[PDB]
Amino acid sequence: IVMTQSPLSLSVTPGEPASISCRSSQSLLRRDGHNDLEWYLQKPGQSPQPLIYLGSTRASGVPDRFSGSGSGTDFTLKIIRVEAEDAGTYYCMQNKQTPLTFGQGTRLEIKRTVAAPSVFIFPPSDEQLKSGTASVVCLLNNFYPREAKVQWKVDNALQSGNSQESVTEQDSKDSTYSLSSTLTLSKADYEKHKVYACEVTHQGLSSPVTKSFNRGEC
Amino acid sequence: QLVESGGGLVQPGGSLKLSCAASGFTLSGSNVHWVRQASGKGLEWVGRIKRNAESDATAYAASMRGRLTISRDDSKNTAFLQMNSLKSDDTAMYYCVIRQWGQGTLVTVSSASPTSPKVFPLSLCSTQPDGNVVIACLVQGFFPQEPLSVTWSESGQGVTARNFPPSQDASGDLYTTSSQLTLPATQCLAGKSVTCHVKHYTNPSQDVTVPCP
Repeated sequence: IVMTQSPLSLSVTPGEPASISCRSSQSLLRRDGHNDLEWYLQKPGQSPQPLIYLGSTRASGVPDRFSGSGSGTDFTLKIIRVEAEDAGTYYCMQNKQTPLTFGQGTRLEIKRTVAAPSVFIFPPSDEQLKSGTASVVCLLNNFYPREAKVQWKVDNALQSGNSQESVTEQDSKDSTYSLSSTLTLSKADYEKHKVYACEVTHQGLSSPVTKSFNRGEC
Repeated sequence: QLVESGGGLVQPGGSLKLSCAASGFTLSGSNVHWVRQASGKGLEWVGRIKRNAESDATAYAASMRGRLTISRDDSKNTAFLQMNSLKSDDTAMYYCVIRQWGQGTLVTVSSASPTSPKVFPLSLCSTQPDGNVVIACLVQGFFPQEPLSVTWSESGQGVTARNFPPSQDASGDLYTTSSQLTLPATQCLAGKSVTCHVKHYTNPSQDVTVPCP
């Protein structure tokens, strides 16, 4: 049994309805009228949580905003009024016959208003410099949309390497994202340059924001 | 709640036995399923141990055939997933599902040893936000990427801890992330220090001191 989800990605303005379609390669219909089709919500890091069982039955402690519908091959998950806590990846799953198969997963993201990040730069600490490595950290807080470009500059020369970044899950309360960008240099390279900057470009910033410091002057 | 354990770093061609211990409910009267999920990927069903009434039947998947054993120990209220001749493509988060899902355990197939993170206190050089203090801890060069949890010695209203997913370093197998703490300036006065408690894999935890600005 192949499970196909539609759409695979959706942005939902808070308070709006959303629907997710699921299509099975064969009928999930059973003798008890119901269907062998489940729906799960999984948040980043977290384990999947049930929302619907038997095609149309709402799981324990799931808000009445969630509804399951359909029969045989074509199924629909409905969300009445999308709230910040509904963010995550929705999966449809058949338990009609083994192997139990899942849909690809539909990422639901809350389409909240634009929020510019607050930017913080942290120089390498002396405890790390002792080890012979020098990491510069640029943190961005509570921005929306997820798209944010962090550009590292050392003496005004853009870096195309030596950095890595990670983004938090879309917050379950305010629907914003946070990011950590780390420029890792050798202590020898770090001692040879003067200016360290992270330049942030984001939809909520009219001009890019630059947080910088001169080495040894903090 | 389903407690999961037995995951971690395993050498290629080595084995792992994942434990799925039920609390407040008997596993014996339930069919235990095992599902995996690779880094940022979807859900893949692994196999299942049937309820003791149907002679403890086991239907598996083709993708890992002959290498998986799903057993149950009713005397211990725990189900197992025995995984043999482990390949890199077996690296994933594994979850046991009974109406419930386990917290899940990471399985990493690597010939590399664990590396403990190098935890460093970070002080802001840029602007201290209006009536708040921002401090951070750099959690550098660790393997495996999970489990990694960061907690701070300060909490409550007006306190926000931001934990970023581990990200892969430029070369090798190490990951890097950071943890940020934002708190009222009143709760992080000059001459006071705070602690970022970093728990990683099976290694002993780290308590790194971070001075208030």
